[PDB]
Amino acid sequence: YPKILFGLTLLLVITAVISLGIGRYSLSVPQIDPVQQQVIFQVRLPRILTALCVGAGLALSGVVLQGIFRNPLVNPHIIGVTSGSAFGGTLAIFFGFSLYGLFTSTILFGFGTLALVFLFSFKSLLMLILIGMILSGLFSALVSLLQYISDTEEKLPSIVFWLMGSFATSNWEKLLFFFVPFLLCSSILLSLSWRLNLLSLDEKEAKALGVKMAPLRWLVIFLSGSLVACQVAISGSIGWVGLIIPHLSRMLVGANHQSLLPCTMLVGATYMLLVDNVARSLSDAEIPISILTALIGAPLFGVLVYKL
Amino acid sequence: SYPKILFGLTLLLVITAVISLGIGRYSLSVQQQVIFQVRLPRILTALCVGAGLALSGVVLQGIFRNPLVNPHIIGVTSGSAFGGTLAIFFGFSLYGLFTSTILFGFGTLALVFLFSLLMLILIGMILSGLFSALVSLLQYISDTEEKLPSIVFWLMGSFATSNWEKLLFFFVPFLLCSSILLSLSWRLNLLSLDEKEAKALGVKMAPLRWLVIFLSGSLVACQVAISGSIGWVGLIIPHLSRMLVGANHQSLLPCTMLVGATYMLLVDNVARSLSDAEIPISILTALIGAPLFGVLVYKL
Amino acid sequence: MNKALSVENLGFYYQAFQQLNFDLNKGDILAVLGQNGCGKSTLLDLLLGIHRPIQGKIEVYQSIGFVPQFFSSPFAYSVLDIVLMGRSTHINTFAKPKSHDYQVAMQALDYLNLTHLAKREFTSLSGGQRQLILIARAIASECKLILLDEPTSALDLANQDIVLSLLIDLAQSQNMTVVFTTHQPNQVVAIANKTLLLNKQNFKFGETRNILTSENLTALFHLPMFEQQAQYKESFFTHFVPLYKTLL
Amino acid sequence: NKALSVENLGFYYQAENFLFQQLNFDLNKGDILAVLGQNGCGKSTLLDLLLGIHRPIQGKIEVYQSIGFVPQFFSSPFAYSVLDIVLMGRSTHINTFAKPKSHDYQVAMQALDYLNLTHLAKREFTSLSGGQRQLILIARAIASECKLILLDEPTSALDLANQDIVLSLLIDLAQSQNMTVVFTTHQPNQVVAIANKTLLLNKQNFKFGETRNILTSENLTALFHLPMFEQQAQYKESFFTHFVPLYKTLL
Repeated sequence: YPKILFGLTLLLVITAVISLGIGRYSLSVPQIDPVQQQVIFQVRLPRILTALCVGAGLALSGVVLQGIFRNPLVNPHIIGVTSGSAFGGTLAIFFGFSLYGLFTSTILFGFGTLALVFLFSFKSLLMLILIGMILSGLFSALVSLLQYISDTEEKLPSIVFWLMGSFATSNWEKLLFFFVPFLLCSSILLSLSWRLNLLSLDEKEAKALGVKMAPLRWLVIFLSGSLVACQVAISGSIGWVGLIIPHLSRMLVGANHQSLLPCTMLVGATYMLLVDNVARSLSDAEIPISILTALIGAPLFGVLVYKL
Repeated sequence: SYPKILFGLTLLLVITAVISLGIGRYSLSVQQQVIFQVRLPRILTALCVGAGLALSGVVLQGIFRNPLVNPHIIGVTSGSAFGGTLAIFFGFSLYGLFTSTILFGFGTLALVFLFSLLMLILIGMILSGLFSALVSLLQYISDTEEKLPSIVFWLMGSFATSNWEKLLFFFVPFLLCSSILLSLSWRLNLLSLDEKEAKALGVKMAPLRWLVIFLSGSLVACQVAISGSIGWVGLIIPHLSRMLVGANHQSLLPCTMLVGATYMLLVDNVARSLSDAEIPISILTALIGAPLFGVLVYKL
Repeated sequence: MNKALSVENLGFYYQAFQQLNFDLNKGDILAVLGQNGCGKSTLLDLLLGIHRPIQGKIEVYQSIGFVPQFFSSPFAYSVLDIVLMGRSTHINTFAKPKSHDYQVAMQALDYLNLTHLAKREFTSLSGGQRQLILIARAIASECKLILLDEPTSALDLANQDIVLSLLIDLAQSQNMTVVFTTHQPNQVVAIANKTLLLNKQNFKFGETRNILTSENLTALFHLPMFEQQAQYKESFFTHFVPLYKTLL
Repeated sequence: NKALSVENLGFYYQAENFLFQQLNFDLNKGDILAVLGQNGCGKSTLLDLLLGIHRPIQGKIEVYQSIGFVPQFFSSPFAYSVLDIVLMGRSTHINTFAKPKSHDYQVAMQALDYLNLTHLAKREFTSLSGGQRQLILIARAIASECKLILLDEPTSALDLANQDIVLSLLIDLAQSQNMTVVFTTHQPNQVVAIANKTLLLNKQNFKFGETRNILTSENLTALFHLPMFEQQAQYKESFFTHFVPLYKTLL
């Protein structure tokens, strides 16, 4: 086990360093100025760490949600928080809000969605999926409404491209904004590492074992949704991550969550970074990373399924 | 009584059609107003499209033995969306759009076929993902002043630009596909059987299943081709129809077509009456549809 | 001919029984006795033709009807909808059922005295009624050889009793041949004149009077099986009881 | 001393739409109670009530010993290992945000050892047979260190040899480890084999008491709606009783 974690936490660094060797004013042979040094500290490094934490975050969210719903085909989008956040950001863009206004709006409707799912939940697992499905429909329709009634000259293109998400405009201000919730949520979730195994228990056994299913599920849903809301706030809509990463991780360290969470976080971080510095390499222009996670993810998903 | 239900529904369909003439610029009484040559083709388009989407939904739910399935789990709507997007990007003609949409729609079916129940869903999920990625790409690498908004608004289904050309183009496949499915009405019940009984009952599951998949897929591709992406219809209508005439597909299909036609015309009228801004119908089927799905799941 | 089916040197595996031989005559009741996952289920698949035999061959001389243990559908089909599916081979691919099809389906319900359930939702029935309706579906298909997968396993005793009496009646007065899987030796005693003991190791075919013994069952079940002749008011019959250590 | 008490209990069972009333019975340490009934008779609700998932319409339930539960099956799309499943039984011995300690692994291991299944610890739960799976589920309840163990249909889906192992195990838990056992079943021979107390559930009606007082031809015949008769037998000098259902076709 430790041998696997140490290995994954190795690629993470190796790929991070190698990242410095891509783009304008980069490196080429230095196995680890004055311009290079500034490009690294103010531009490159910020994006590298942002991809790493966002990859770890979306993967984390995917794996814990898969445990809650006892289904490997679940992703951090079934609770409808991604659509809620997408709408929050879209709305902020539509009214020409400020950067901080976008963050608050994105998180506000992101948490707001979780709250709605909770309220309608109290007024089963399948039911949460249905409720979140309803909210996603509502939010994606409102998003469509806004872009339809928005100026096609400047307003529209902004809404459209933000919904694609990328790390092209990542900076130290955003990284630190997301990093706080990220470190918070990931810590609690990691401390509940073992208890997550109890999410697979059935009602009767859970009660006998003193497991408080309801409170536990919601604590995880909230932390899981908080990560995604904050992630969307600083990088837009990114998909096809939480689905395949936990699977690859279970191929490496097994099903016990106590070992799965840390492993999925590490594999997710490296995977996102690899994809992000491909969005740069691939072309002269910045292709939104959402296009790449889908073009890489989907086929990879097939390959992973193919090998039953 | 089954017959009574069908009459009531058909009547309601017509009442809805007339009330439809009392909305808009040159309405009717609650000669210079012969706009019925821009409206009638629209009433007819909404009816046929509603019926066709509902039909695809119910037959797919039968194939997958799941009531939460809709015409978009096989990936045909995504492929079609891409085909029509690829056409706008290259400024094809109206017919170039039709042929491209349909071509990629059919093609997606072929791929799902080649790559081969849960597996079909996973395959359709992959294809749906690639195509969405492609639509996003072409959308990102195009003029944001002419092509971008043109792609974006074609994608979100609408009856705004409905004319006899489109209607008659859709009606042919619509009538052809509906007829075959209706003649397989009772046989659809058999898709609910398990391997052993199917074998005993001499049912050729594979052939039948693919025939239905292609017919419902063809129906959607042609629908997208003339009205864009419209959702939240094939998912709720079969359930409502189910509450009316039951599970037997022989009577479920025609009821579903009638309920779907009237529902679409009904939603269109809500659109036209709420504003003259031509809000795309896809926005309304979701705003009305999602919560309606909720009340439905909340049961009766 | 008096034969209903015959199997010769049958051998099969899914990925990895062998030399299996037996034949049935019309009107016979065959019980394939065994425990879960020990072959009996796969045997039925072979008799239906769902899978090609790796070795040997199977010959069926009568129209076959099949009865699964359960019928699950999220759709609320009625009893009649379910029985009518049995008319499948009498209705062309693009045709609809005709009057005759409803008459035969109704005739099958009449025979089981379950006609009053015709408009009921299948899922609202008890397990016993559901099992009987699935037998009616096979009957409506007009098969002469009926194969049943664990027809009594999930039913309560009174319904198991109804099924057992029905199977013997199908064979004795409706000219049918019956093959059913089971793990209950006393039910084989009750209605089967022939039995096939299936183990993931070996097997034995023959008349029930010769094959159903404490020795064979003890060997088949891996637990001592007690055989006793029980009597019930002038009526005497053989009965087996598994000898659990705690029972002794 | 008392292990469990059920007084004037009344509850509804949706499935069969029937209301049970004034149910009474108590169990002491070391008792083995069999709840005999047929498919969907209220066993589900009964167990739910004993574990307190929900409150009953009338009556009270008091449990005096730590309670453990064993479902008939454990279904999970995840490749959990035997140890992973048993360890979950340490749930109440680990704090919410804590990790299991060496002691927790110790108890789980001795639970497996007690059942002679140590050589299964690393195996993938779903790769085991039905009998081993059921035994592993009893182990996880054991690792929880409960004194009152409730089992839902522990033998119904197992082959005969494994049902035998389970019956012997339950007797050993009650007689040697002073545990109290409650299991559901539809098999009267298994009831006379190991249960000193039995509860018969028949359409809103029931009967509780000493097994020999309850397991009679008359009570079973009324419960099964088929004639059932007690039969005596002797196998190699060992006397025993069992019950035989009288199928019309046996005649």
